[PDB]
Amino acid sequence: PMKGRFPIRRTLQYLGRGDVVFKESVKIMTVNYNTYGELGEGARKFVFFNIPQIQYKNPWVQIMMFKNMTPSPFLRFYLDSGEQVLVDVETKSNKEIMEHIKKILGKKEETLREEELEKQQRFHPGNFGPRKYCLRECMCEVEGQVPCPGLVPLPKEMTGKYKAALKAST
Amino acid sequence: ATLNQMHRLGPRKEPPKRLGPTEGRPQLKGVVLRTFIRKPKKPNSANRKCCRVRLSTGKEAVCFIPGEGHTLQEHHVVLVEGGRTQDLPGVKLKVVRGKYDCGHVQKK
Amino acid sequence: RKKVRPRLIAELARRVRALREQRNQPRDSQLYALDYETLTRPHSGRRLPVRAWADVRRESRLLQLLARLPLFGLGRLVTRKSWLWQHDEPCYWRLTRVRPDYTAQNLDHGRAWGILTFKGKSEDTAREIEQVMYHDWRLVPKHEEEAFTAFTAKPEDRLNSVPYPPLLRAMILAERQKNGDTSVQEPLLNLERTRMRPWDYPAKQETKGRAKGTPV
RNA sequence: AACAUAAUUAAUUUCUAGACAUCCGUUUAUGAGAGGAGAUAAGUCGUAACAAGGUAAGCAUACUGGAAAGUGUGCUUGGAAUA
RNA sequence: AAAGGUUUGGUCCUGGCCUUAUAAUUAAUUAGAGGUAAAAUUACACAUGCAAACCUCCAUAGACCGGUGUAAAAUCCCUUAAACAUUUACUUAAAAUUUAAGGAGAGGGUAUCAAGCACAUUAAAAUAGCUUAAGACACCUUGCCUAGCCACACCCCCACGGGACUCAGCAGUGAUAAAUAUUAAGCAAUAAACGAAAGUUUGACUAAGUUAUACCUCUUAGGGUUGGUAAAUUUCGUGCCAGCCACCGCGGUCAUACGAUUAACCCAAACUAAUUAUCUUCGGCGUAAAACGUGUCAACUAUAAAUAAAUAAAUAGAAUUAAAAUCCAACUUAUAUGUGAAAAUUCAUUGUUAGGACCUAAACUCAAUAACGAAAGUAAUUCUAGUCAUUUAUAAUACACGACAGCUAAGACCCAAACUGGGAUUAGAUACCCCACUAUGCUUAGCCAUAAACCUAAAUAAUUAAUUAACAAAACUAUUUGCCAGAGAACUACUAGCCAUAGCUUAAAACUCAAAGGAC
Ligand code: FES
Ligand SMILES: [K+]
Ligand SMILES: [K+]
Ligand SMILES: [K+]
Ligand SMILES: [K+]
Ligand SMILES: [K+]
Ligand SMILES: [K+]
Ligand SMILES: [K+]
Ligand SMILES: [K+]
Ligand SMILES: [K+]
Ligand SMILES: [K+]
Ligand SMILES: [K+]
Ligand SMILES: [Mg+2]
Ligand SMILES: [Mg+2]
Ligand SMILES: [Mg+2]
Ligand SMILES: [Mg+2]
Ligand SMILES: [Mg+2]
Ligand SMILES: [Mg+2]
Ligand SMILES: [Mg+2]
Ligand SMILES: [Mg+2]
Ligand SMILES: [Mg+2]
Ligand SMILES: [Mg+2]
Ligand SMILES: [Mg+2]
Ligand SMILES: [Mg+2]
Ligand SMILES: [Mg+2]
Ligand SMILES: [Mg+2]
Ligand SMILES: [Mg+2]
Ligand SMILES: [Mg+2]
Ligand SMILES: [Mg+2]
Ligand SMILES: [Mg+2]
Ligand SMILES: [Mg+2]
Ligand SMILES: [Mg+2]
Ligand SMILES: [Mg+2]
Ligand SMILES: [Mg+2]
Ligand SMILES: [Mg+2]
Ligand SMILES: [Mg+2]
Ligand SMILES: [Mg+2]
Ligand SMILES: [Mg+2]
Repeated sequence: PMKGRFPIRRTLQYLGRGDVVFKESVKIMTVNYNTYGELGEGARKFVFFNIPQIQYKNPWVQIMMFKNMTPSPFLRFYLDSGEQVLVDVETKSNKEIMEHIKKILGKKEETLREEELEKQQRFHPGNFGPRKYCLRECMCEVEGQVPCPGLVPLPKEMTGKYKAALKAST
Repeated sequence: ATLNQMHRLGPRKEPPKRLGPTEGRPQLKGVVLRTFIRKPKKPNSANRKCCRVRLSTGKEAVCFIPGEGHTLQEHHVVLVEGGRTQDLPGVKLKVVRGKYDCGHVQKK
Repeated sequence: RKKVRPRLIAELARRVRALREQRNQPRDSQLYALDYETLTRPHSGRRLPVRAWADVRRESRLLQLLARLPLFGLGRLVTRKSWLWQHDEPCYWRLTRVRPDYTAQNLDHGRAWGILTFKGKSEDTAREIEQVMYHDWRLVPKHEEEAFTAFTAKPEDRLNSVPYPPLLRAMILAERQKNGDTSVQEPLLNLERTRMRPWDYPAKQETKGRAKGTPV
C-alpha cells in the first residue's frame, strides 16, 4: 500500500491533470491559509490537492506557504513588472480557487498549443539518424532501395573486392 | 519509515562488492611452490590433492587440482580459475587442466 | 568547487614568451633574404615555387628600384611585370610614402604606400602596397608616364542581369500564381550589386600576416 | 623598472630586473616483540547450562578462583510457589 | 519474477544463500565457406617507415582530423555580457564558434571526516561576521551529458625553467598481462588544407588483409549433461579410497551422484567453465534484526482546540518514635551456639528485668490497597516549601536527572555481608551448609552514568466493521520522530568525547558458516 493519505496525489497522471499554467509575468505565489476554522476549508483543500499540480506545470514559480498568520486565507501573486495580484479565497471551494486563478493569470489553450508546435519544428520524418532522434538510421531500411549488405549480400559487381580484381586483370 | 524519512535518506546504501581470490579477473597464472594433501572437513573422508602457487599478482594461494592424478611439481606453471572446493575450507582457487604445464587427465 | 588551484607558472610563461617576441622581432632584411643559387630562404628554408624561379632571377624588387631614386621615388609610378603581361589596361601604384629598412646594407627591403590604379580605374585613397618583396616590379620612366597612363574606358559589356536557375525560376513563377500576381515577366537576377574583382587585384597589406621570428 | 630620442614622407626606443628554493605538516608500507578471533580435530581436566539440570536461571557491578565458574548487592521472569 | 531448492522429528513464521533468464571478456574441447559489424592487457619502454602541405616569392594551413581516459566530484540544465585566432553581408548586421562573470533546480562514496578557521558585511573605514547534521570541511573513488561532450598530449597539475627527454597518429617491437589485426593498397568516393584555376596533398577515410567476439545465409558436428531443484543411464569397476557438487549432498560391497562403458537429454558451428554485469527503499520494529533509561527547550512536517490543577507512598528540609536489636547494670542455669547429621565456635556465655543508656540502623499490621512522580524511584508520624494552564504530536552536537555496585575525603556502625580465616562435605569442593570477621550497605560533599533501566507495548488522536500465522497483550487507521536490513566474529578493533585510567558512550572489517532465530 502506498503510504500517506490520498496516495493518488503522488502519481504522474494526477500531477499532469493540473490546468493552471501561469503567464510569464507570474514569478511568486504566496499562499496564506489557516489550519483551523470553517471558512478556510477550501483553502486547506487547495493546498492539499492543487498546490502540487500548480508547481508541476510551473516549475520556475516560487510557491511559499504561510500558516495561521492572518484571520482569513488569501493568495497573492508577484509579477515581474512589480505588480501584486491579491486574491481572497475565503468561503471558496478549492475548485473555485483554481478556476479563478486560471482566468486572471493563466495562459489560454491557444497559446499553449502554439508553443508545443514550435518546439517540434526541427524534427523531420525524412531525416535519417539514430533512433533517439530519427525514424530510420539508413536509406537501406526504405523499401525499394538497395538493402544493407549485412542483411542481404550485395551483387559481386557492386563490390570493391571484385572491382579491384578486374582492374588488376585489365 | 515515513515519507519524510525516506526522502531524507534516499535509496539504501549498497556495500561494495569486495573481490575474491582472482581479484575480479577470469584467470591468473601462477608458479607452483609446494604440492601437499588437504583433508576435507567432516563428514567427508579423502586426501584431496592441492598445491600452493605464487600468482602473477604476487600473492600466494592454495589451489585444488581436479581430476584423478596430476604430474605437477615445483616450478611448474599453471592457470588457476575461481570456484571454491566445498569440503576444503579456504581453498578458493582451482587449477585448469590442459593449460601450461598442467595437462588433461589421462583417460582410463 | 574551489579546488581549482591557480597556475602561476602558466601565467608567467605566457607573459615571458610574449615579451621575448617583441624584443627579438625580425626585420624585412632577414625574413625576406634569399639565396639565389638555390632559391631558398635562409630564415625558414622555404623553397620558392617553380613558376617563380624565372622572375626571381630576371626581375627586381620594389625597394631595389626605389633606393636608387631621390626621396625613395615619392610621386613616381611603379608597375608589375605580371600586370603588364596579364592586363592591357594600365595598372600601377602612385607612390606616396616609403619606409625603407635601414638595417639592410643596400636599403633594398621595406614598406611602401601609394594609390592604386588597376586596369585603368583609380582608387580614391592611399593604402599600403602588398607583395613589395616580389621580383616583379618595373619603374615607369618620367618621360613615358603620359603614354603609359593614357586610358580610354570602353562601355561595359558584361551582362547586368541573368536568368534564374531552372528550378529556382519555376519556384518563383509558381509563387506568383499562388499569391494571385498574374504576370509573364521573366524573373531576373541583378549582378551589378555583386561583381567580383579580378583574382590578381591587390589585396589589403594592412590586414595581412607576417612571418614569425623563429628560425628553422 | 616605466624614461628618452625624433618629427616639412615619418618613426625609433623604453614597455624591466630577482625569487617563486625549502615547506610546517599529512598519509601509507616496513614490524623487535606482544595478543585476539576462528577452524582444524583424536584428546585432557572438571560438569557450568538445558529437567526444580540436581544450589531456579539471567542482567548490571564488585571481589575471588585450574577451568568452566563461585559469592555479595539491587533488578528481571525469559522459574516454581500452598501445609 | 508466474517463481523454485535449502533450517525441523514435524508444522508455521521470519530470514539469508543458491537455482532457472540475459549479455560481455578470458580459458578448455571443437569447427567449412561466404556477407557484415567490432577489434580492446598495460598514460609501461619504444628499433625502423610513414601520418601536412600548398603555391609566381607575401601569406594561408600544419590550432583540424586521428589518439588515449591522464586529471578531476569533477557536471547537467539555464541566465547575462563580451568579444571571435572566423564566415557572409554592410559602412553597418545575420550566423557559426567560443570566452568571462554567474545561478531556478538537479548532481558518487565515507559522519569512526563534525566542525571549517577568515571562509563576512559596510565603505567616516568601522561592525564581528561567513559556511555547517537541510551534511560545511577533510579524505577516497570515478571520465559523462552519449547525433555527442569534457580532460589530457614524455614527466614535474602549469612549463619561463628544469628533468628520468616523447608512437595515448598508422603499422610494428620489447617487457608485462587471463587478454595477441597488416611493419598492407589507394587518394577513384566523401571530408579537410592550399590555390583564381586546371589541380596537388592527407596512415582522415575508402576498398582490402587478419580473428567463431557478435549478427546474417548455407554446409558439416561437435560440446556438455543425465540424484533433487532441472530435460535425460545400461553394465561393470571402485568400496569414506579414487573422485564428485551452484545449493542440498554422494562414495565403508546391489553407487540411477565417482571412473569407464551403454543409451538417452539439451544446445549446436559451436559448447562448457571462470570472471563481470543486468533485477535495487512505499518492507518492518511484544516474543524472530529493530521504540533510545528519563524529561525539557529549535527548525520543519502534521494537527485544531482554547484549558489546567484541586490532601492516597513525588521531591527537599527540620523535628519526632513505636516495635525489635545493641551496650551497661542486677540476678541467674552450667553450658551456650549450630546442622539433615556433625564439627568448629562459646561458658568474657545464657535466661529474666513493669532497670539505665543509646537514637545506630530499618519502618510490621494497614497493603486482599494500586496512589504519586519524567523516569529512576517513593508507603512510621508531624510541620514547612512544593506538582497546576504551552492546541497536540515531533529534539541533539545543549541542559537537568538517572536503582544497585564502585571510586574520593571525613564520620557512623544495630544488624547484614563480597573477600578472608576456621569447621564440615567430596575422588577433589578455590562451592552449596556451619561459625567468625572485613570492603560495603548509613550520613555529609563530589564523582561514576551502567541494569532483564522490561508493560520486552515510542507518543498522540480515531474506529470496533465494513479483522484469527502462532503465542502473548483483540484488530486497525492516520500523524511525527527514532530504529532495523542473514548469523557469528562483536557489549570486539580503531576513532572521537568524557572528573571516567582493568571504565562508559560512539562502533567497523577481514574471516567463517548455510543457516541463525521466533512460535507451536
Ligand atoms: S545500415 Fe544501411 S547499409 Fe548497412
Ligand atoms: K560422505
Ligand atoms: K549454577
Ligand atoms: K549441571
Ligand atoms: K532451570
Ligand atoms: K527461501
Ligand atoms: K598533465
Ligand atoms: K580522394
Ligand atoms: K556396483
Ligand atoms: K558417472
Ligand atoms: K557417462
Ligand atoms: K520486565
Ligand atoms: Mg595569391
Ligand atoms: Mg543450577
Ligand atoms: Mg552441584
Ligand atoms: Mg555477572
Ligand atoms: Mg568465594
Ligand atoms: Mg561465603
Ligand atoms: Mg580466445
Ligand atoms: Mg576527434
Ligand atoms: Mg584516473
Ligand atoms: Mg574506525
Ligand atoms: Mg603537460
Ligand atoms: Mg609513451
Ligand atoms: Mg606526439
Ligand atoms: Mg600505436
Ligand atoms: Mg581479445
Ligand atoms: Mg578555395
Ligand atoms: Mg564430473
Ligand atoms: Mg550433478
Ligand atoms: Mg530482538
Ligand atoms: Mg573455607
Ligand atoms: Mg563494617
Ligand atoms: Mg544502555
Ligand atoms: Mg524497574
Ligand atoms: Mg556493558
Ligand atoms: Mg568497549
Ligand atoms: Mg575503544
